Amino acid sequence: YNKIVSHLLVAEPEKIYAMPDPTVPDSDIKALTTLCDLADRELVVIIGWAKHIPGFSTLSLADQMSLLQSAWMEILILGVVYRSLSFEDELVYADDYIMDEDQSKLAGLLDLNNAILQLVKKYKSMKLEKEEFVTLKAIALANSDSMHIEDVEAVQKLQDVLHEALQDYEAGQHMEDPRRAGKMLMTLPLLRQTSTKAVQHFYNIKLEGKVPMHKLFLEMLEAKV
Amino acid sequence: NKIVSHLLVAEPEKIYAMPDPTVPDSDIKALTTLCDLADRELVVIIGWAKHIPGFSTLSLADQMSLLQSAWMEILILGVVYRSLSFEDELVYADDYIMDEDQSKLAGLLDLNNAILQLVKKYKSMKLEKEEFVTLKAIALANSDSMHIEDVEAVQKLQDVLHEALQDYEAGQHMEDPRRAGKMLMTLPLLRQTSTKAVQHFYNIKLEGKVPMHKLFLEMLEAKV
Ligand SMILES: [Ca+2]
Repeated sequence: YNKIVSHLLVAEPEKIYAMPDPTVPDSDIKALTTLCDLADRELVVIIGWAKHIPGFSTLSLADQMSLLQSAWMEILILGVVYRSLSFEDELVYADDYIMDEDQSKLAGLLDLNNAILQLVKKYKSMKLEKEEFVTLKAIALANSDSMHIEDVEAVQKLQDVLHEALQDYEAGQHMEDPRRAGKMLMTLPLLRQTSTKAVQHFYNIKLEGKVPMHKLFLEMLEAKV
Repeated sequence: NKIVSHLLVAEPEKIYAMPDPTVPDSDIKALTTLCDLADRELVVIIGWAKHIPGFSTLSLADQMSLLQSAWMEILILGVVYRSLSFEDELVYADDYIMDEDQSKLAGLLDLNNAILQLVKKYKSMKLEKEEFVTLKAIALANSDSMHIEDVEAVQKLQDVLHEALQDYEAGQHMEDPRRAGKMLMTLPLLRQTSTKAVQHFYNIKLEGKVPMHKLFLEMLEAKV
């Protein structure tokens, strides 16, 4: 058993709830408000969670923030994706907020959510394990490709450390497939693609001004766009 | 490695931007020149894809779906590779090298800085042509199109190309057991910058100031 994987499992945050307003009737704006409020709260949890990634808090505060400002949506989406693995054509944003095709349509998110489901579909083929999820989440952060990084060697060392952990996991638990680690890494492009679509989508919603969004969420949107 | 070899042999001939000397140096000349170049690059890429082992065994539908998804990645990766031995300059073609000031003029600073971000990373790694051509092929196979019919055959093509990279790195780069993975980890940035370029050139289409050829426009519609 790999030490870094094990830490990451222990570091895995607690379940968060969307908690939509029952007094407010089902609309396209309720959904988007609900989702943005949820993302805002996830963010706080991700920022805290990143500190437990071995080597991360040893980076400069500037670099820590640069990686988080680049990778947060990837991490958010990867969480949604993992929660949705044992479901069919449905996205578990939270245990109390599962959206199907009709609900995605209403919310104006069919294109985004279909892309997230593309990601789910691929991980279901591979039978993604929780050990691999958490490690990929950490790699996504370390490999976020921020333009504003100061200590490039320290960030690359963090990438190597987390990459090695994945290689060691797959070498030990998945001998039947010598290329599984690579297969996992090859899902990261789609993760990035759908993160970017989600950021641009939720930024357009900001500009339309119909949906209230909290300070932190708006701050992390500005940074990426 | 047989696959790597097949891909080196398959590498296309160099293509030229050939800007118009009678037309004075403007933001529009540059963009026109680059769109013309891209158009002609595409023809080349479409022909090149046929020489990737397994590719033309796919349905014509799926062949087109991958190409419609990956073409800009392949285009950019070519620019990136040509630019490795340069500093802060993008060799779009041997007769069309753009520096920071030219990028700024053309309205491409953000896009081109992201491409240079890609160059910067492959310079660190001392990217070899063997790796470039394989990654080009992997990018196509791993293009993540919505519209794929024969999923298993596409995955098999990913596996075959991935295996070639893994074998190459296992033989040539034993000093680094994670080089293949490092190479794979460059693909998200390639994807990111592909998408920026697509959205950027689509906006130029909408502005209607720059003439664009039929094929280029067709491949932009598909992605956006
Ligand atoms: Ca050739």
